[PDB]
Amino acid sequence: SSPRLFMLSSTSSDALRQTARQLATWVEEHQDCVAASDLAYTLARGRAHRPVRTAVVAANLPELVEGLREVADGDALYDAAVGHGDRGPVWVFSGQGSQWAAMGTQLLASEPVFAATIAKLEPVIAAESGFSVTEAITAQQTVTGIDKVQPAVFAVQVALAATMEQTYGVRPGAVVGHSVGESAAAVVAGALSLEDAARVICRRSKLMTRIAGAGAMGSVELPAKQVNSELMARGIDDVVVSVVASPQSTVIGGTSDTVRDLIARWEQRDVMAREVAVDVAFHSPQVDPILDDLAAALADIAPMTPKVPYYSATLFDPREQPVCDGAYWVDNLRNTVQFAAAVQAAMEDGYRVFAELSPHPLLTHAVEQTGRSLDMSVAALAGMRREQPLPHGLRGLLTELHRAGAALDYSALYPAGRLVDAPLPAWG
Repeated sequence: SSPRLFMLSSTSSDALRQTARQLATWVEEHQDCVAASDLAYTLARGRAHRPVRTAVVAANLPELVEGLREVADGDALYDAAVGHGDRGPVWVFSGQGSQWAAMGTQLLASEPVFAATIAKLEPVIAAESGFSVTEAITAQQTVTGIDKVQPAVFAVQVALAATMEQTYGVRPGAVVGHSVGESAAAVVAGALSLEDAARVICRRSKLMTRIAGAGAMGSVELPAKQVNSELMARGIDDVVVSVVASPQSTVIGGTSDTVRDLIARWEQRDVMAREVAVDVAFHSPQVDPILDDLAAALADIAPMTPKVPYYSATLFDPREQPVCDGAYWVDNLRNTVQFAAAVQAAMEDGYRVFAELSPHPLLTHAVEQTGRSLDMSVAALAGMRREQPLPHGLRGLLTELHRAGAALDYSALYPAGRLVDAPLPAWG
């Protein structure tokens, strides 16, 4: 008598409501004869999912009739799936800045695979960085200090991915990382072992404590070519383009005073500009002092050939396969994050469903902007949000991935049951 996920789909919002009404009448008439588990199994594994999808959560059949009649009697607009169930989702791993107080507490309790992944990482992060990652992600106050934030966010990122694959049967179609997000992207793509990637993130963030407070970063709603023309024109040498987020968005990095002055100036011209909370100006010459030490610390990291398509934001061709050695991690920290090019390559290759596996979404609008420039209908989802209750763990993200059209293994969530005589809607 536990709550179950009942999938419902059709060809339009009106047809989906007619389908909901038809199913509610059937469930109402046969509730004494049908097991909720069999009906959920039948709707997920015995039905071809149509473009306009939804799902009703219910613990009993009369609760499902109420949920279905709520859908049927409503006037909601149901967006159609953008993926065709042929490719898995593209996991997007953002950099730092997404952290929030006790971000890992609900998932440690509700998702056993999240807890088992944090358990694997716990001794590695303790040996490398000298702290408990479990205390960090469950503390009443947000994790602070670059040496604590980077391993804590990486741990949430990889534990989210492992949960999605092991518990929900969502194998990624591809991965895309943004700045330090590439550490989790490399584990998930099989370019690094979980332990080696933790060593990479721990060693890089310890060295970065030496350059804490060296600069600032800022977002601007201008294309990078335009931003660079403005910096050269103004004779600015202490600030550079650090991230190329989208065709219409750029992140600059450099000295604190000049970055703040550039944001204030863009605001005064009615150009949307924001300071990004970061003490270190990453992907700029501010990180130069640390790079020789980083290369030496990562000399014994053993890279592997990625098993999943990996779209690099470090390399000058995103389609190129990374050799995730110490040189790669030095270039990842110093080079401009070509995130827009990586997302563009994945979209050109046919990927339409993107899901950000991070404590809070930092790149969902960047993904949408790239899609819009390509005239593509894409979905940019968020794995979790700051202070969002997750009572049924990541089951909601599984629902949003299904609604969007991502390819997944329905046998992970609906392993067994009997196919029932539920209605089959003819044209649509």
